[PDB]
Amino acid sequence: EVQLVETGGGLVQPGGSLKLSCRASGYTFSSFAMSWVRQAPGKGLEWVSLINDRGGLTFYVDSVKGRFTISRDNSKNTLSLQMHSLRDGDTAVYYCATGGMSSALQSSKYYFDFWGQGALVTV
Amino acid sequence: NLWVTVYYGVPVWKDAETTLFCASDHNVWATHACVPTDPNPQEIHLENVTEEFNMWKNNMVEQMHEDIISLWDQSLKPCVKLTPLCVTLQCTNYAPKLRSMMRGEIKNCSFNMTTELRDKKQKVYSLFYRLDVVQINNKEYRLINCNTSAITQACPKVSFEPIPIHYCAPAGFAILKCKDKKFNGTGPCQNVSTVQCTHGIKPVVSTQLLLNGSLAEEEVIIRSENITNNAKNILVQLNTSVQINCTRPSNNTVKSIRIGPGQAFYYFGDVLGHVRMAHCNISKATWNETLGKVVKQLRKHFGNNTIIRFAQSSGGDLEVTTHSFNCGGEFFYCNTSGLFNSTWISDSLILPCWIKQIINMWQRIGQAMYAPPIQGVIRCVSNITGLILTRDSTTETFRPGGGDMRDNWRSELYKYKVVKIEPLGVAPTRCKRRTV
Amino acid sequence: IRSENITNNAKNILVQLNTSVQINCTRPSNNTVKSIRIGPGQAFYYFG
Amino acid sequence: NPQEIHLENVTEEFNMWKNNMVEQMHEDIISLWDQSLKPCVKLTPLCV
Amino acid sequence: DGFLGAAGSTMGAASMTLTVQARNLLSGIKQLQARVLAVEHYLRDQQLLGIWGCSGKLICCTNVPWNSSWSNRNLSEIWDNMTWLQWDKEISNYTQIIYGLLEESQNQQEKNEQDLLALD
Amino acid sequence: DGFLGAAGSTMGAASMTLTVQARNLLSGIKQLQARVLAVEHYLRDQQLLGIWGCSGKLICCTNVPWNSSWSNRNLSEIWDNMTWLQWDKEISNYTQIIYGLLEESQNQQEKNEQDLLALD
Amino acid sequence: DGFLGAAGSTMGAASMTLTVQARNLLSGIKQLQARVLAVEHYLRDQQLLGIWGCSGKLICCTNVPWNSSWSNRNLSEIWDNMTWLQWDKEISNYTQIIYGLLEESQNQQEKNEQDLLALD
Ligand SMILES: *[C@@H]1O[C@H](CO)[C@@H](O[C@@H]2O[C@H](CO)[C@@H](O[C@@H]3O[C@H](CO)[C@@H](O)[C@H](O[C@H]4O[C@H](CO)[C@@H](O)[C@H](O)[C@@H]4O)[C@@H]3O)[C@H](O)[C@H]2NC(C)=O)[C@H](O)[C@H]1NC(C)=O
Ligand SMILES: *[C@@H]1O[C@H](CO)[C@@H](O[C@@H]2O[C@H](CO)[C@@H](O)[C@H](O)[C@H]2NC(C)=O)[C@H](O)[C@H]1NC(C)=O
Ligand SMILES: *[C@@H]1O[C@H](CO)[C@@H](O)[C@H](O)[C@H]1NC(C)=O
Ligand SMILES: *[C@@H]1O[C@H](CO)[C@@H](O)[C@H](O)[C@H]1NC(C)=O
Ligand SMILES: *[C@@H]1O[C@H](CO)[C@@H](O)[C@H](O)[C@H]1NC(C)=O
Ligand SMILES: *[C@@H]1O[C@H](CO)[C@@H](O)[C@H](O)[C@H]1NC(C)=O
Ligand SMILES: *[C@@H]1O[C@H](CO)[C@@H](O)[C@H](O)[C@H]1NC(C)=O
Ligand SMILES: *[C@@H]1O[C@H](CO)[C@@H](O)[C@H](O)[C@H]1NC(C)=O
Ligand SMILES: *[C@@H]1O[C@H](CO)[C@@H](O)[C@H](O)[C@H]1NC(C)=O
Ligand SMILES: *[C@@H]1O[C@H](CO)[C@@H](O)[C@H](O)[C@H]1NC(C)=O
Ligand SMILES: *[C@@H]1O[C@H](CO)[C@@H](O)[C@H](O)[C@H]1NC(C)=O
Ligand SMILES: *[C@@H]1O[C@H](CO)[C@@H](O)[C@H](O)[C@H]1NC(C)=O
Ligand SMILES: *[C@@H]1O[C@H](CO)[C@@H](O)[C@H](O)[C@H]1NC(C)=O
Ligand SMILES: *[C@@H]1O[C@H](CO)[C@@H](O)[C@H](O)[C@H]1NC(C)=O
Ligand SMILES: *[C@@H]1O[C@H](CO)[C@@H](O)[C@H](O)[C@H]1NC(C)=O
Ligand SMILES: *[C@@H]1O[C@H](CO)[C@@H](O)[C@H](O)[C@H]1NC(C)=O
Ligand SMILES: *[C@@H]1O[C@H](CO)[C@@H](O)[C@H](O)[C@H]1NC(C)=O
Ligand SMILES: *[C@@H]1O[C@H](CO)[C@@H](O)[C@H](O)[C@H]1NC(C)=O
Ligand SMILES: *[C@@H]1O[C@H](CO)[C@@H](O)[C@H](O)[C@H]1NC(C)=O
Ligand SMILES: *[C@@H]1O[C@H](CO)[C@@H](O)[C@H](O)[C@H]1NC(C)=O
Ligand SMILES: *[C@@H]1O[C@H](CO)[C@@H](O)[C@H](O)[C@H]1NC(C)=O
Ligand SMILES: *[C@@H]1O[C@H](CO)[C@@H](O)[C@H](O)[C@H]1NC(C)=O
Ligand SMILES: *[C@@H]1O[C@H](CO)[C@@H](O)[C@H](O)[C@H]1NC(C)=O
Ligand SMILES: *[C@@H]1O[C@H](CO)[C@@H](O)[C@H](O)[C@H]1NC(C)=O
Ligand SMILES: *[C@@H]1O[C@H](CO)[C@@H](O)[C@H](O)[C@H]1NC(C)=O
Ligand SMILES: *[C@@H]1O[C@H](CO)[C@@H](O)[C@H](O)[C@H]1NC(C)=O
Ligand SMILES: *[C@@H]1O[C@H](CO)[C@@H](O)[C@H](O)[C@H]1NC(C)=O
Ligand SMILES: *[C@@H]1O[C@H](CO)[C@@H](O)[C@H](O)[C@H]1NC(C)=O
Ligand SMILES: *[C@@H]1O[C@H](CO)[C@@H](O)[C@H](O)[C@H]1NC(C)=O
Ligand SMILES: *[C@@H]1O[C@H](CO)[C@@H](O)[C@H](O)[C@H]1NC(C)=O
Repeated sequence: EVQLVETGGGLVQPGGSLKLSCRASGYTFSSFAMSWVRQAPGKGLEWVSLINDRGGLTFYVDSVKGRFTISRDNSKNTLSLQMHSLRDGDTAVYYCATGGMSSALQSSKYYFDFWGQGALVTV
Repeated sequence: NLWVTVYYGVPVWKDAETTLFCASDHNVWATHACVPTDPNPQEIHLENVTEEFNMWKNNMVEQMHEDIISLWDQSLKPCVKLTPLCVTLQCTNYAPKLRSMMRGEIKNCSFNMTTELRDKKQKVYSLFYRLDVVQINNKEYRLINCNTSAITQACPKVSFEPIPIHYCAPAGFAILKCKDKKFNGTGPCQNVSTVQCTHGIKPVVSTQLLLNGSLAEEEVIIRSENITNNAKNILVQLNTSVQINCTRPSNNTVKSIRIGPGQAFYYFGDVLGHVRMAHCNISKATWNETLGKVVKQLRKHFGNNTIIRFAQSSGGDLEVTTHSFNCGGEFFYCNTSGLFNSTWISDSLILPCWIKQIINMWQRIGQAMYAPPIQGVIRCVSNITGLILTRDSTTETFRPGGGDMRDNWRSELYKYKVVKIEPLGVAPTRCKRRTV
Repeated sequence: IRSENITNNAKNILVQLNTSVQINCTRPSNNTVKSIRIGPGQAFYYFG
Repeated sequence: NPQEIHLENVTEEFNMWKNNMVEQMHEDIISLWDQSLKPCVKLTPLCV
Repeated sequence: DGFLGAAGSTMGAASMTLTVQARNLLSGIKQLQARVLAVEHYLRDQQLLGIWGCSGKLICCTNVPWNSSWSNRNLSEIWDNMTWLQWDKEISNYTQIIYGLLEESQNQQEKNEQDLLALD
Repeated sequence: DGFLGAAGSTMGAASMTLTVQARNLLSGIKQLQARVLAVEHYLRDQQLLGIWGCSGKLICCTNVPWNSSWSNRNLSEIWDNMTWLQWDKEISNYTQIIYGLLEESQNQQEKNEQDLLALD
Repeated sequence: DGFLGAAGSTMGAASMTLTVQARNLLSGIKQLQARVLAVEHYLRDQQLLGIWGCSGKLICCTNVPWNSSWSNRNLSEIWDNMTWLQWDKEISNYTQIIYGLLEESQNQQEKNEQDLLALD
């Protein structure tokens, strides 16, 4: 019913850039906050970035604050993460997920409600 | 978990009674201190809103009533007070020969009146209608107003033709329009829309038959405060109009004299040609169909096995017994007995009319007005858009009734309600103010 | 006893009592009242 | 001691024939004249 | 939509039109009295927002907790399935209680801010 | 100088006298109507500043970018070589456009602040 | 207590009732003129608070130092042993001086804030 599919690039060299986009279906995209979470090949999960439902207010983990841009287009049902510099430590499977925030008039979340399949970004 | 959050600009309102503004596009109804209307007024449909209306408690009717009375008096105050006209008159019949129904209605009266100079007098001959002249006991007569109050002459330059008046809310208030087809005057409306101002309403003054009004959207609508209570009037809004044609087919001459410095009296002079009776022509077939529709709608409230009978109004003052209207500056009083004379069990009609010059409007005592005569032949063609009925057993009897002017204005204002905006409110929100 | 100026004889003295004194006035005549009209809408009332 | 503030480097366009102050002064004079002379004596019995 | 267009909309959607109604709040002796009273009403509402510590804001969060006795509906139920007219009727009896609490909250905040500022 | 003394001065210099004109904005039936209308005008301007998120400020910076089509003059040219009367004439045709943008900007800011406050 | 109940209380205690008097400040031609003048007075006070940079506050701290010539009483003496009526009489002659300084202070603050905001 609810689906999220990540599409993006493959192998990037240090100092370059790569845009990763998550396409959503099966739910009202504009009604939920979206976030990106990554998993290094040999580690667990870590949070990368969070964007609210409107898209005007964003938050990042400090390690990517000057490198990654998160944006969304609620008419295209598309979430995009544009990454710069892309250091060797950034190799990971990146996932888009629904949840992580709620816009004051909605019940609290503070959890990631729905996950996509993920895409592997290799530096 | 949740905190109180304050919102300002909330689309919430409450019933309210406030002062309204005019809007408009010398006429007696033309107010100088009345703002021009909006050439493109706004109407905002309110989706999923079911506002409850009650036309019998609508404060806009009293406001319109007061505005009409005040405007009338302001317009007719700076004219001529005919205090030296309340004198003894010597009168004979205008036409002894005439054997027509208009026999003895017009009298040829002689009186001294006054002149510009205090020290002089003149002899004035003028014609008066029987309805304005009461016998004292060539016979001596006095004007009917001499036993009630002094009479003020309307300025001949002032026209009485109705001008539509638009009512507009002051800032902070809004007017809700029902727009619900077949709305009977009370209860919820499902098609409510918000407007800044009402449409134009013509201040047409009439009784029993409502002229030049609005028509029902689909079928005749019968509205009453209480159908069971026989003391209430029934307002019937027609879905089709009935055309009514009144004529005053006498080429009446108008003469004038001065009565003091800066004051002059206008009076009815010679009648040229034959003396004829004023009257209205109403098509018989159209009236019969309209009345049948009214009967069907009444049956919906009284039963399918009842009898509905129309009858003439009971005795009383002419101003309330018969139909009354302003036609071309003349005040016509008719009869209607040929319109409400029928028992309903499951080519033209002619109504006689009399013209009266001594006018006592709005059911006030001691506010007599003298209407000047209008020169020539007067014809008016009007639309009958609604009726006033009262109810008197297998057979129900209905009579024109009427006479309370607020009933006519209510018949136009029933679709509007005035509400006050209360923009401030609170609600739970998951939002805490930053602490100190 | 209240006054703007006790010394100045041109000022009035207002004396507020602590107890009231009851005063009873009567007009013991069964006077008739008659009226006439004096003009349209005007009437004069007089002692009969 | 009314104030007057000179406006340097200001060139305002004037037109005395469209100055609404003349009509306002006119109406004020007419109204004052009538208010002042209204409560006096109407010589209606002099027109003899 | 325009003035009151959101009247039949849910509480959430109507919060995006707060400026429209606000603009339409301000927009012969009896008519002058009516204008004066409209001005006094407007100022009373502005003074009340001032006292609560909101001033020139259309959406103002506060430090007063929700009692839960005033209304026990879910947050999503109130914001997604009700109009403002229904809500105003639902909590009419508690309006003055809420207003009193808001005034007290701001008074404490002002004193705490003053004392915080007093620290060298 | 006093009231309107800076009217012929450059836009920059006149910004230091904003309080003087402000004080002079607020300072028989027709006269009463005139006073009532002056009050309504003043309140309309204050309400408009409130909606934009400025409230009690004489100089208020915003988040609306300059379009460059409204005026393409240099920043120093506008502030050093023009008076406010000339500027008001120069951009009269764009006044309502600017006002509309300012209102929208504040509405988004208010929602973002509310959502920022909602974070635990 | 209610309206003016604190009038005979010390300056410190009366600061906790500032909202009560504020609410009672706003609460045939001559009567209409009186209402209009009451509105103008209220707005003049609100405009003056706006100019000083206080806006919707009942207690507002500023950057104007106390001259010591205006009053040389101890801080505890003023707040614990005097009423507001006595204080108002004590510094009546310096009211306009203080107001002038407050206006100037806010003007400098506004310019500094604007220039601080201008930094990229
Ligand atoms: C219901 O509405 C109808 C209109 O749809 C209305 O009928 C109109 O009545 C007016 C007034 O009686 C008529 O206007 C007159 O028309 C004649 C034509 O010969 C003119 O001569 C009249 O002029 C006189 O008045 C002028 C001042 O306005 C003078 O300057 C002039 O010298 C004359 O003295 C006047 O224009 C109008 O023509 C009719 N309309 C039609 C289509 O017949 C009817 O009266 C309304 N009913 C009610 C109860 O109000
Ligand atoms: C209107 O006309 C009717 C007649 O069509 C008048 O009614 C009659 O009045 C006379 C008295 O003049 C009665 O004796 C009759 O019994 C009444 N009815 C009928 C059917 O003739 C009516 O009075 C007229 N209206 C006015 C105000 O005179
Ligand atoms: C008019 O006044 C004269 C005075 O001599 C009187 O004889 C005459 O009868 C009066 N006319 C009428 C109609 O009463
Ligand atoms: C005179 O007026 C009275 C009312 O005051 C009325 O009852 C009476 O009938 C009037 N006279 C005539 C002749 O109609
Ligand atoms: C409301 O009125 C409009 C006409 O203005 C009509 O098109 C619409 O169908 C009406 N709605 C209802 C529910 O009657
Ligand atoms: C009378 O009704 C007809 C339709 O039958 C309409 O065209 C005409 O304008 C109406 N007249 C008035 C004055 O309402
Ligand atoms: C008026 O109502 C009758 C009821 O039978 C209907 O036949 C007629 O078409 C209606 N007229 C209009 C204009 O709606
Ligand atoms: C009008 O309609 C309402 C519908 O609720 C009904 O209760 C009321 O009695 C009706 N009134 C008349 C006069 O038909
Ligand atoms: C309507 O009138 C009848 C008259 O008997 C009365 O009994 C009834 O209570 C009235 N209804 C209302 C709602 O006033
Ligand atoms: C009335 O008489 C005048 C006399 O000049 C004449 O011009 C006019 O046409 C007449 N009108 C009628 C309707 O006979
Ligand atoms: C009234 O009667 C007198 C009698 O001499 C006559 O001269 C006069 O013309 C009559 N009035 C009219 C309008 O004809
Ligand atoms: C009223 O006059 C019109 C012409 O203006 C005519 O067509 C209509 O039939 C007349 N009505 C009657 C009842 O004669
Ligand atoms: C016309 O009136 C007669 C009574 O005189 C009535 O029987 C008939 O049904 C009426 N026609 C219509 C169409 O109402
Ligand atoms: C009259 O009969 C019709 C059926 O033809 C019915 O719908 C209607 O309600 C009846 N009216 C009354 C008052 O019983
Ligand atoms: C009413 O109808 C009757 C017949 O039932 C008839 O004799 C009478 O003339 C009609 N008109 C009036 C006014 O009664
Ligand atoms: C009222 O009492 C005061 C007390 O200070 C006194 O000075 C004044 O003279 C008294 N006036 C009268 C009229 O007794
Ligand atoms: C009171 O009146 C006396 C009259 O001689 C005068 O001398 C005295 O100055 C007055 N006092 C005041 C306070 O006016
Ligand atoms: C005055 O006279 C009237 C005459 O009807 C009488 O009823 C009344 O009681 C008398 N009053 C006194 C006080 O004598
Ligand atoms: C009215 O309610 C329906 C409920 O299905 C909703 O879809 C629609 O958007 C609402 N319209 C408004 C509030 O304008
Ligand atoms: C809720 O309101 C009641 C009074 O109705 C009060 O006693 C209770 O303490 C309130 N709850 C909270 C959490 O303040
Ligand atoms: C409100 O939330 C509770 C869980 O705390 C849930 O059981 C209930 O069904 C919810 N009600 C609505 C109307 O969402
Ligand atoms: C408010 O109190 C009255 C007391 O009679 C009660 O009837 C009403 O339902 C109450 N309303 C709410 C929203 O609690
Ligand atoms: C007027 O313009 C001249 C230009 O040289 C300038 O020096 C002067 O200061 C200006 N004065 C004003 C704006 O008061
Ligand atoms: C400048 O204004 C035009 C419309 O005149 C608009 O199309 C353009 O996008 C604007 N520029 C910016 C940067 O918004
Ligand atoms: C505006 O700045 C440009 C450089 O971007 C310069 O070429 C031009 O001459 C300047 N104009 C003025 C009036 O300062
Ligand atoms: C505003 O538009 C009008 C359109 O006729 C134009 O003449 C005028 O110069 C324009 N003003 C500006 C400042 O663009
Ligand atoms: C009045 O003054 C006394 C001084 O001892 C103090 O104790 C009391 O609280 C004061 N009451 C007030 C200010 O209401
Ligand atoms: C105190 O006021 C005097 C003027 O009365 C002034 O000269 C002095 O500088 C002021 N003190 C301070 C610290 O500003
Ligand atoms: C004020 O403080 C000084 C010390 O700086 C002290 O000597 C003096 O007594 C104090 N006065 C009061 C009234 O507290
Ligand atoms: C204010 O100045 C006047 C000058 O006459 C003086 O009498 C008064 O005592 C002064 N007040 C204060 C509080 O300094």
